[PDB]
Amino acid sequence: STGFHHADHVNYSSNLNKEEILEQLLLSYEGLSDGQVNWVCNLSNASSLIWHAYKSLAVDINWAGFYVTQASEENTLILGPFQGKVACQMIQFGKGVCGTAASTKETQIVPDVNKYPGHIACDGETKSEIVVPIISNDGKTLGVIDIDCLDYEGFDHVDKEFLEKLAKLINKSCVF
Amino acid sequence: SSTGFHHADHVNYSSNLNKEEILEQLLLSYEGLSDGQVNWVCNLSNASSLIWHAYKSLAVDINWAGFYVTQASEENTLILGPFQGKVACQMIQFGKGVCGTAASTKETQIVPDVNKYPGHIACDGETKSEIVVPIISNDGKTLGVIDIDCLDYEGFDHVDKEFLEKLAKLINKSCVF
Ligand SMILES: [Br-]
Ligand SMILES: [Br-]
Ligand SMILES: [Br-]
Ligand SMILES: [Br-]
Ligand SMILES: [Br-]
Ligand SMILES: [Br-]
Ligand SMILES: [Br-]
Ligand SMILES: [Br-]
Ligand SMILES: [Br-]
Repeated sequence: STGFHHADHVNYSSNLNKEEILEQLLLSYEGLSDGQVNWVCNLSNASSLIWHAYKSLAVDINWAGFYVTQASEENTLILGPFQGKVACQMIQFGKGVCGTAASTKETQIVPDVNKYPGHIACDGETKSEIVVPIISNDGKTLGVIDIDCLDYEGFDHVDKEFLEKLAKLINKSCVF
Repeated sequence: SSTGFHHADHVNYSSNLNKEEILEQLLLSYEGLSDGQVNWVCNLSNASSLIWHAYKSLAVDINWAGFYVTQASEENTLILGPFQGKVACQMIQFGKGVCGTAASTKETQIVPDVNKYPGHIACDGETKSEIVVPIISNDGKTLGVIDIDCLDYEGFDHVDKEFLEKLAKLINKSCVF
């Protein structure tokens, strides 16, 4: 018996710094997703990792989750696992921060969503947001990683760098 | 013409509402949130958030609220689905643990002390009590389970079972697994 439980992956002392917490998160995601390619499973645990990591970082986040490119027709993002309050069910590519990340295949960092044309708010209290797209081997958008913050300008290049790595791990470990 | 509401508002209500009001409001929110699509991931993800916040406001110290769904490839195995809480076990075999037994017996399991539960599979070592409600198909088979963990012993009772079994039926009719 290791003495550990799955839940233990989300322990981060206030004494750890940001680089460490995020490094541990990637490693935990790797350990937890090694066993199955089931994307719901891996993304669900992934959302918890992200949520808890950010709560430990003292970034006041209110949502941490994923939308996945709908299996049906013309690219639409459909709500996937998340930690946080009830969210919008579907987003068309090109619409809002998530839809913009999906059409551009690029990371979006929004310092104030009320000054962002076309913003699609799922939580009225969200002030800033970061969206990182999950790209497949053939370079198509598979879904996005989306984090909201209750304060303006909550995210920067460090979050983008970490999230982009996590998106790579996700594509290599999940089957959509 | 903005309604002035946001999706998140389904989980924004006073904790001064009594339990029957809160649970009845949850069933109504799930219905309105799931009307537009049969996608089960979307529907169970918002569901997990509804359940989590309802119990937080009822002042039950829960640590997990979520779902497991029967693996398509194998109808005797549960695969981790959407949830609110800490990282959890990825797969559970029918007949094993509280979740696996709710699935094999097709009966709600209300557990006051998880460590007195033979074969308990702890995803969170701090879980002390738990309730698992199986989601049943028209065909009468287990589609998955609704799973809630609590940090204190004796956190659940049959009113929870009654409302969660209604929710499970709404999930079956609203989702395509
Ligand atoms: Br849209
Ligand atoms: Br504007
Ligand atoms: Br694409
Ligand atoms: Br990759
Ligand atoms: Br209210
Ligand atoms: Br009651
Ligand atoms: Br098992
Ligand atoms: Br009681
Ligand atoms: Br009902």
